[PDB]
Amino acid sequence: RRQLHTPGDADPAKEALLTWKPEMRVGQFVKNGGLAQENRVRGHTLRATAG
Amino acid sequence: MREVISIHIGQAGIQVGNACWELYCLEHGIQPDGQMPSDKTIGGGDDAFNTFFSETGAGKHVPRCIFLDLEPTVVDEVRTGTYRQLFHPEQLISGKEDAANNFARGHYTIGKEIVDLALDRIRKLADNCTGLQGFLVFNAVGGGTGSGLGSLLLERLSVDYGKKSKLGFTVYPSPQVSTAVVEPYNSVLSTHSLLEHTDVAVMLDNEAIYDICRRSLDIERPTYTNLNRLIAQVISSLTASLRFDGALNVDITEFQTNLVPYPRIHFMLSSYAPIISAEKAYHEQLSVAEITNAAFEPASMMVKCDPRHGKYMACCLMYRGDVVPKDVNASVATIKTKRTIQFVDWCPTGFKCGINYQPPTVVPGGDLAKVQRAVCMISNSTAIGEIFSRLDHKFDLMYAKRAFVHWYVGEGMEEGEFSEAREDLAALEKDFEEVGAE
Amino acid sequence: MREVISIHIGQAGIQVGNACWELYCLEHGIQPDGQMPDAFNTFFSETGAGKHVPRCIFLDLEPTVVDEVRTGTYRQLFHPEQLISGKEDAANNFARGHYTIGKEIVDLALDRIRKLADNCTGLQGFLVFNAVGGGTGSGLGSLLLERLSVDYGKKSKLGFTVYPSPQVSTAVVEPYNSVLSTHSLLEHTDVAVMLDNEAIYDICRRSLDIERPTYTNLNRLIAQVISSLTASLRFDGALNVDITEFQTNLVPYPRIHFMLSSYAPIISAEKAYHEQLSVAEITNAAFEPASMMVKCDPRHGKYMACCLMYRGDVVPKDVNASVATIKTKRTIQFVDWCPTGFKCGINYQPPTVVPGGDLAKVQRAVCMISNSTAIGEIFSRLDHKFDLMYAKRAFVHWYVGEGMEEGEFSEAREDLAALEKDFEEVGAES
Amino acid sequence: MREIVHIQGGQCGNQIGAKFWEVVSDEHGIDPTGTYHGDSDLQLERINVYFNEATGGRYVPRAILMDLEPGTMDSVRSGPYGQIFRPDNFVFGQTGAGNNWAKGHYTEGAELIDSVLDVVRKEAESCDCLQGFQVCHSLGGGTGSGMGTLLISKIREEYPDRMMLTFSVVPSPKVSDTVVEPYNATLSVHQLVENADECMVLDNEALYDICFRTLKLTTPTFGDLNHLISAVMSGITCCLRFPGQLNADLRKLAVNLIPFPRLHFFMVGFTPLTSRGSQQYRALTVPELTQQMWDAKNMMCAADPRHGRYLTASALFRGRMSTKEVDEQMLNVQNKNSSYFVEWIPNNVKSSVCDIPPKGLKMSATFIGNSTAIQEMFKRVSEQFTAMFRRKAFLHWYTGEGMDEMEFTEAESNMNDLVSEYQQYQD
Amino acid sequence: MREIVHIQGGQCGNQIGAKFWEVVSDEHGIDPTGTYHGDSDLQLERINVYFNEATGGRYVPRAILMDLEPGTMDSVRSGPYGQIFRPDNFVFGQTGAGNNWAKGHYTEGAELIDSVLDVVRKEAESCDCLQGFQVCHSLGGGTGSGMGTLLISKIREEYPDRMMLTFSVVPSPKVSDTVVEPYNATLSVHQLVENADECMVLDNEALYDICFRTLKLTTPTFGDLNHLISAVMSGITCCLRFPGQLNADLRKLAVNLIPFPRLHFFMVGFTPLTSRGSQQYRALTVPELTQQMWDAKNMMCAADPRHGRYLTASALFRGRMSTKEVDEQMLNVQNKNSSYFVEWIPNNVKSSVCDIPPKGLKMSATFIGNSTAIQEMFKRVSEQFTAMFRRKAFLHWYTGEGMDEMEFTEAESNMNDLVSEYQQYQD
Ligand SMILES: Nc1nc2c(ncn2[C@@H]2O[C@H](COP(=O)(O)OP(=O)(O)OP(=O)(O)O)[C@@H](O)[C@H]2O)c(=O)[nH]1
Ligand SMILES: Nc1nc2c(ncn2[C@@H]2O[C@H](COP(=O)(O)OP(=O)(O)OP(=O)(O)O)[C@@H](O)[C@H]2O)c(=O)[nH]1
Ligand SMILES: Nc1nc2c(ncn2[C@@H]2O[C@H](COP(=O)(O)OP(=O)(O)O)[C@@H](O)[C@H]2O)c(=O)[nH]1
Ligand SMILES: Nc1nc2c(ncn2[C@@H]2O[C@H](COP(=O)(O)OP(=O)(O)O)[C@@H](O)[C@H]2O)c(=O)[nH]1
Ligand SMILES: [Mg+2]
Ligand SMILES: [Mg+2]
Repeated sequence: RRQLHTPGDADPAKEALLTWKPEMRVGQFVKNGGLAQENRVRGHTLRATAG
Repeated sequence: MREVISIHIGQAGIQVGNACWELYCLEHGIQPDGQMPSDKTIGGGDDAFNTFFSETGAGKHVPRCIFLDLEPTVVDEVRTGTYRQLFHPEQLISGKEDAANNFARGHYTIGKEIVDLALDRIRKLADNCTGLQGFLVFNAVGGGTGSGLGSLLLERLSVDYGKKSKLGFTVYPSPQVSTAVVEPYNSVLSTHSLLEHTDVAVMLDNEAIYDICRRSLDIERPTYTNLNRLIAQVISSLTASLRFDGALNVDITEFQTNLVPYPRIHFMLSSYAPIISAEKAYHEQLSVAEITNAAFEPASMMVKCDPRHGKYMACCLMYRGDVVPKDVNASVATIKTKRTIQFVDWCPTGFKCGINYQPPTVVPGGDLAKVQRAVCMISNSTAIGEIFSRLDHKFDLMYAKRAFVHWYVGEGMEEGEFSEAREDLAALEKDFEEVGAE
Repeated sequence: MREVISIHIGQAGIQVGNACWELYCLEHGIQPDGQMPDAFNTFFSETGAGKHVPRCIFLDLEPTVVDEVRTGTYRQLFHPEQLISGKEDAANNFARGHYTIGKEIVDLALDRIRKLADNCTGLQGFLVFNAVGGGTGSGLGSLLLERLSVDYGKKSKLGFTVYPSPQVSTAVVEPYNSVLSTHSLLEHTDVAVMLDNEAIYDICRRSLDIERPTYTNLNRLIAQVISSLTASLRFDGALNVDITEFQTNLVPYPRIHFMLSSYAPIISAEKAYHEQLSVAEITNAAFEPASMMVKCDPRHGKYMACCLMYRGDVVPKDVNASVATIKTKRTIQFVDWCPTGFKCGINYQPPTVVPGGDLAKVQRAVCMISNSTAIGEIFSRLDHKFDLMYAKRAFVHWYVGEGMEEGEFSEAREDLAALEKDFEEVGAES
Repeated sequence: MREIVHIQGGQCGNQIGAKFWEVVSDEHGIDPTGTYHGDSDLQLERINVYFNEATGGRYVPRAILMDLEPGTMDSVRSGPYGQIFRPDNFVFGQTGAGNNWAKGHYTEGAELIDSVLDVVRKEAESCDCLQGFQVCHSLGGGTGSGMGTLLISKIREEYPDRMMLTFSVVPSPKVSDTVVEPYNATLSVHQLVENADECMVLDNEALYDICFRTLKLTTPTFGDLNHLISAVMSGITCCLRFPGQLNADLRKLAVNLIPFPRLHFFMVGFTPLTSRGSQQYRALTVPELTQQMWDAKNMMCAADPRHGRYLTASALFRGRMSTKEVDEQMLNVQNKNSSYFVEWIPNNVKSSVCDIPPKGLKMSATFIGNSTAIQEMFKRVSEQFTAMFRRKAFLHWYTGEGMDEMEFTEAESNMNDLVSEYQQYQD
Repeated sequence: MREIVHIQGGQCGNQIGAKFWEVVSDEHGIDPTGTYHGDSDLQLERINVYFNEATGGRYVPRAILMDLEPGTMDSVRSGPYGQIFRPDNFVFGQTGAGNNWAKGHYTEGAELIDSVLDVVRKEAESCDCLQGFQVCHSLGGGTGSGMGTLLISKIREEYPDRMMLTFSVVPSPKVSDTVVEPYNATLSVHQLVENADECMVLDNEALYDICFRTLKLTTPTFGDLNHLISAVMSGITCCLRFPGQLNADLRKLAVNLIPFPRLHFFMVGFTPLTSRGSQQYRALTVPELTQQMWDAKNMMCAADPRHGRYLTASALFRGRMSTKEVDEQMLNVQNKNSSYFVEWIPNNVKSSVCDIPPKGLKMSATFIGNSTAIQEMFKRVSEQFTAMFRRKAFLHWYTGEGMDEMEFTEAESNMNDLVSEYQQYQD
C-alpha cells in the first residue's frame, strides 16, 4: 500500500515522549489587551474540553 | 470558557446587529473580510476564549451569530454590504414573506416553518463552543417578526437549553414617538412569553435615545443608524468584562444573581454615562464622579421613564477605562447619600460595580467621541411599572370594541389568547407595586 | 495481494462507473490514455510496460451508453472487449433481461469475469452497480448475480444499487421491476448498500447549494462514497477496514444486509473557508438525517450497526471522542441487544477533488454506512405501489408474454412481505 | 520541621496570595523562577515552611490555587512571580460561581471539591509534619466563600489536630461591590465559626483609610491594598521562618489569644506604615511602633477598638530590639488604658521578638488583637441580612442549587449567638 | 542464559511490538541498521535474551511477526527500526480474518499455524534455555486473537514448562473500534485462562486518559500509546537484561503475583509520567514515584483499583536508589490504606531493583498489580456478550466456520466462572 505520514506526530511536545528534559518551556500569548494565556497547539480542549 | 451566542430577530434586531458587529470587529481588530491582520496573528494560533468569534482554520473568524428574519430584503443588505465576507452564509436566515406586524403570523402560520431551520444553526453553534454562558437576544416587540418569531424561538431555547441564561435586549413601544398602529397588540402578547422565558430583559425605548441624540450629541437630524451605534455601545460595555480583564470582573452569570431579586421581576433600565460629541469632549472634564452623576440622571436613561417616580432595587455599574477602584467607591457614596434618587428599604447594598481596563473603541464615522472612561448603568427600578401600565392602557382601549383582531384571529390565534396576555401583564403590574411597597 | 473486480449493469451502472473510474484514475495519477507519469493494483492491472487497464466490465444491452464510453475521453483506458454491448435493451422489463434477451449476453459476461478473476491473485469481492427501476438493471442484474454466486462460492458480493424514490421516479413500471429485483438480491448479494435519487437530489440542493444539478453531479459524489469505502485497500491507515471486514462488522443476520449511506462533508468552494471543519462537526453531520443518501428518516428506525470511514487528517481520539458524544445523543437510538455498535476506520489519504466538480478540498471526511430498521420504510412504499398496480393486473401482459409466468409476481411479493416482518421482529425490544 | 500548606480561593484569594507570594518569596531570596539568590545564609535555613525543594535547585511553593472561573488562573501565572506555582496545583472550574454561595458550596463544589482534595492530600503527604493550613479568600463573593468554606469543612474532618489560618475579607460598611454580599458573609461566617481554629478579619475600606491617611497614597492601586495584607501574612509566620529571642509558633499564637473556642475572630494591624515623604524624618523605635500599633485607624478592621474592650492581644516584633524595652512598653499601654482591656485576664498582651526584620525596614511589628469591638462588624453584616431575608429578596437563586430557607435561618442562629457571646464580656 | 521468544499477532501486535523493539534496541545500543554503537559495557553483556548474533556484528530480534494480511507487515518493515527483523520470520496469510474469531482460529488460521509453529520452533532450539514466551495481541480483533490463542494453545502443549507473557489490549467500555468485541474477547479469554500463564491487561482509553490528563498531550495518536506500552514492555524484563541490587526474574514475578492458578490477569502502569511543561517542578525521587505509581489515574487498564482490594502487587524499580528507603516506602503504603489490601496475605508487595535506568530518565518504576478490580472489565464484556448471544446477532459468520453455539456457551460459563472467584476474594 501507499505509505503516508502519520498526521498525529506534528505536535512539538510529542517529539520525545518519556524523556526527562526539565528545560523544555511553555510560551504565553496576549490578544489585544485580553487575558495572557498558555500557548499550546490545541489548548482549548485541555482547558475546558468541548461541548 | 466565556462565550455568548447572539441572535437577532426582526428588522430592529438586524440593524442593531449590523451596528453591534461593526463595533465588535473594531474592538478585536477584525477586518471586514473576516481576517485579522498579519501582525496580530503572529502569536499563538490557539484561541482559548473569544466570546464573539470562533477561529476557523488559519486566521479566519466567523461571528457566533445568526440573522433570522422573515423578510428577505433586510438580511440581503447584510448579504450584499461591506460585511459580506464576515458572516457565515448559512447563518444568515431569510424567509419568503414577513410577518407584517402580526404576532399571529410570526408565531403560528409563517414563523413555524423557519424556526426549525433557525434551531439547526443554534445546535451547530452550541456544540462548536465549549463554555456557553448565555444567549443575547435582540428584537423589537412592536413588530410581528420580533414578537411572533421572538416568542417562538425563546420558547424552544428554554426547553432545548435548560438553565442557560438568555439576556434579551428588547425595544418597546414609545409613549409618543412610535411608528406602528398595532404596537400595543404585539407588545402585550410579547410580554406573555418574555416574562418567563428570558432571564434578564433590558428595556430600550425609541424616543429616549432620540432625546439623548438631540441634547447630548446636538444632532438635530437623528436616524436609526445613529441610535444603534450607541445601543451597540451599551451592549459592548455590558459584556466588556468577559473579553477583557479588569480589577472587578462581572460575568453574565454575575448579572442575574445581583440584579433581579425575584424571578418575575427581571425588566431593567439602561444608562450610558459619557455620551459626548466630538467638539464638546475636549473641554469637558470626564471624571469618574462626574459621569456617575450623569448616569443616574433621568435624561440619560434610555427608557422614557422618570426614575424619581420609582425606587431602585439594585444598580449595576459597568466602568470602563482608566478607573481606580476607589473613585468608583467615592462616587457610590455620593450617589447613595443623595435624596433625589431612592433606594428601597430592604436592599442596603444596591450597587454592583465592575471595572474594565479598556476604553470604548470609537466607530469611524460615528457620532460619539473617544473618551477615557465609560459607565454603563443597568438598574432594577419600580419605575418600569410606568412603562407596562401605559401599554396596558393603550391595549385595553382598542380591545374594548375589538379593533385589529380579525388579522390575529384569522392567522391561527384564538380570541381568548388576547385576554391571557392582558391578565399576565396586569398581574405583572401589581407585582411591581407590591415589591416597591415598604 | 488484494484486488477487487467491479461490474456495472444498466444505464445507471455505466454512468456511475464513468464517474467512479474518473475519480479512481485521478487518485492514482492515471492519465486518461492509461499511463502513469504499487497502490494502483486494487483497481488497475499492470499491463505490459507502464500501462494500466481498469479491473472492470461495462455490460449493457443498450448500446448507446456503451458506445459513448468507446468514443469518450477514456477510449484508451478501457480494454475494448470489457465494454460489452447488446443488440437491444430489456426496455424496463425484468422478464426480458432475465429470461429472453439476458441469456445471449450473460454467457459472454461470465467468460470475461473468469478472465479477470484469473489475472488477479487474491479477489476480495465483486462490486455491482445497477438500478432496479430498469430492465437490464433488474433482469440482467438478477441473472449475473445468480450465476456469479454459483461460480464463485463464499465470495463477498458487495451491492451498490439505486431504488426508486417515493416521490421522484422516471418510469411507470419501476415498482414492478424493483420487487422482482429484491427477490434475487436478497440471497445472492452478500451486502447491499441502498441509494436513492431524491435524497441525493436534496443533498446537492441544501449542502452544495446548486439549484440545477443533473445526473453527472450525483454520480460525481457517488464515486466519493465508493472510493471512501475501499480507500483502506488502496492507502494505508491507522485502522484498516477491508472488504471482508465490512461484511461481518455490519451484517448481523443473513437476510438483513440492506444498508443506508452517508457522506459527511458536502461543502462548496465558498462554504469551505467560512466553516471550521473538524472531526466532531463531520461526525455530527454524518448522523444528520438530511445528509443520508437514501430518503428515509433514521429517527423512525433503530441503528442496528454503524460503520465509519475517516479519510484524511484524523487522529484516533477525535473519532473516539466524537463517537462518545454521538452515543450519548438522544435523538438517535441504538438497538438494545447491540451495545457495542460502532465500527471505525481511519485512512490517511485525504479525498481528491475533480476539476469542474462541486465538492471543495477538505482535509478530513467521513463516509457512514449503517444498518438500520428505518430501511423497511423504503420497502413499504415500494410494496404499496406494487400492490396497487397488481390489484387488477396492470402492466402484466408484457411480463407474462415474455417468458415469465403469472405466479412469479406472487412469490416475489411474499418474499418482500416476509422481509418486512423480519425488520419489525429484529427491531422489537427484548 | 514545621510546614504550612497555603490555599487560595476566588478572585480575591488568588490576588491576595499572588501578592503574598510576591513578598514572602523575596525575603527568602527566591526569584520568579525558583532559584535562590539571597545574600544571607539564614534565608535558606527554613525554606521548607513555604517551598518544596525540587531538582536543579528550584523551589516550588506549597500553594493550591482554586477558582470556579478560568480567568483567574490566567491572572496568577501571567503576573509577577506567576511561574513559581506548580501547574498541577492550577485546579479550576469552567463556569464560575458568579457571586453565589449556593453555587460554590453545593452545585459547582461537588465536581471540584474532590479534585482540590487530591492536590491537598498530595501536598500534605509530601510534608513531614504539618504546622497548619493557611487559606485566604473572600466572604463577599461565592467562589471563595461557598467553595472556600467547603474545603475548610472537608479539611478539618481529615486533619482535625492541625491549625487553620483564614485571611478573609468581609463586606464593608461604607461602600461595597456585590449586591448579595450580606448573604454570602452570613453563610460563610456560619461555617467559619466551628471549623476555623483561628480567623483573621480584613476589609477593603479599613485599608482605604490606611492607604489614604497613613501611607498618604494619592491614587492607591487595587494591589496596594494587597501589599498591606501580604506584609501581615508574612508577619504571622515570621517567627517560624527565622530565629528569634522569643520563639512563638502558630500554636503559641493560637493558645495565647483565644480564651474560649468560639472567640477565634481576630482583628489585625501592621505597625511601620509611613508615607515616603516623611520616611526620612521618622525614627523607628519601640515607642514609635507601639504608639502606631494601638491606634484605631491603623487597624485593618472597621471595628473601632475604643468601643469594645480588648479581650486578648498579641504582638510579633521583627528586628533587633531589647526584651526589657518591649516588655515595659506593653505593660505601659495596659496600665495607661485599663478600661479598654478585660479585667479577669491579667497580662493580656503576649509579645514575640524575631531577629530578622523584613526587607527595607530595620524594625517591624505585626499586631493581632482579639477584642469584643468586632461585634459591631458582625452585627452590621447581620442587620443587612435581616432586611433582605425578611422579604426573601435574592433568595430564589440560592434555593435554586438546593439549599432551603432553614439553612438561612440557621445562619442567623450562629451569627446572632456570636455577637451575643461577644457582648457578654464587654460589660 | 535465559532468553525470551517474542511473538506479535495482528495489526495491533505488529504495531505495538515495532515500537517495543524501537525502545529495546535503543536501550541496548543497537542502531537502526543493526550494528552496535553503545558506549556502555553493561549493555552488551546481556543481549542473548532478546537478540541473536549474526554475521558481522548484526543483531536480529527473536520476533515472529504473524498475521493474516500483508498490509500490516509492510508497514512494520517500512518504518524506522523495522529493518532489523528477519524477513524469514515474516509469516503471513493472504485473505485476512476480518475480525472473525472463528475464521482466525479454525478456517484461515489452520493452514498458517503449521507455518508459524515451524519458525517459533526454529527460534526455540536455536537458543540455550528458554525463560518463556512473550506475545502481544488484542482481544477484540480476529487476526491476533483467534489465531493468537491458537498459537498459545499449541505452544503450551509443545513446551509446558516455560513462562507465558500475554499483553492483550481488551475491549473498551466507552468506545469501540469494531462491533464484535464481546464475541471475540469472551472466546479469547476462555482460551487464555488455561493456556496463558500470566497476563498483562491493557486498554486504550486508560492509555488515552493517561496521555491527556497526566501527559497533557492534546493530540496523541497510536504512535505514542504504544510508546507507553513499550516502556511497560521493557520494565517487565529489566531484571534479565541488566543487573540490580535485588534481582527478580520472570519466574519470581510469576510465583509471587499468582496466588491461585486462575488468578493470573493483572493490570499494569508506568510510574514517572509528567507533562513537558511541568518536568522542572517535579523532583525525581522515590517518594513521589510511589504516589504516582499507586495512583488510580496511572493504571493502564479500565479497572479502577479503588473498587477492589489488592490481592498481590509488585514494583519493578529501575535506577540508582536505596533499598532501605524503598522497603519502608512499600511498608508505609500498605499501612496508610490497609483497607485496599487483602488481609490473609501479609506483605502483598514484592519490589525489585535494577541499577540501569531507562534512557532519558535517572529513575523509573513499573507496577504489576493483582487486584480483584479486574472483574469490572471482564463482567462488562460478559454483559455485552450476553446482550448479543441471546439474540444470536452476528453469529452466522462465526457458525459458518465450524464453531457452533456450544463453544459460545462454554466461553460464557468460564467467563462467568472467572468473575465468580474474583468477587469471592474481595469479600
Ligand atoms: N433602535 C432601532 N429600532 C428600530 C429600528 N428599526 C425598527 N425599529 C423599531 O421597530 C419598530 C418597527 O417594527 P419592527 O420590530 O422593526 O418590525 P419587525 O420586527 O421586522 O416585524 P415585521 O415588520 O412584521 O417583519 C419601530 O417602531 C422601531 O421602534 C432600528 O433600526 N433601530
Ligand atoms: N444516480 C443515477 N441514477 C440513474 C442514472 N441513470 C438512470 N438512473 C436511474 O435508473 C432508473 C432507470 O432504470 P435503469 O436501470 O437505469 O434503466 P436501463 O439501465 O436503461 O435499463 P434498460 O432500459 O433495459 O436498458 C431511473 O429511474 C434513474 O433513477 C444516472 O446516471 N445516475
Ligand atoms: N483587598 C483585596 N480585595 C479584593 C481583591 N480582589 C477582590 N477583592 C474584594 O472582593 C470582593 C468581591 O470578591 P469576589 O470577586 O466576588 O470573590 P469570588 O467571586 O467569590 O471569587 C470585592 O468587594 C473586592 O473588594 C484583592 O486583590 N484585594
Ligand atoms: N495499543 C494499540 N492498540 C491498537 C492499535 N491499533 C489498533 N489497536 C486496537 O486493536 C483493536 C482492533 O483490532 P484489530 O487490529 O482489527 O485486530 P487484528 O485483526 O488481530 O489485527 C482496536 O480495538 C484498537 O483498540 C495500536 O496501534 N496500538
Ligand atoms: Mg419586518
Ligand atoms: Mg437502457
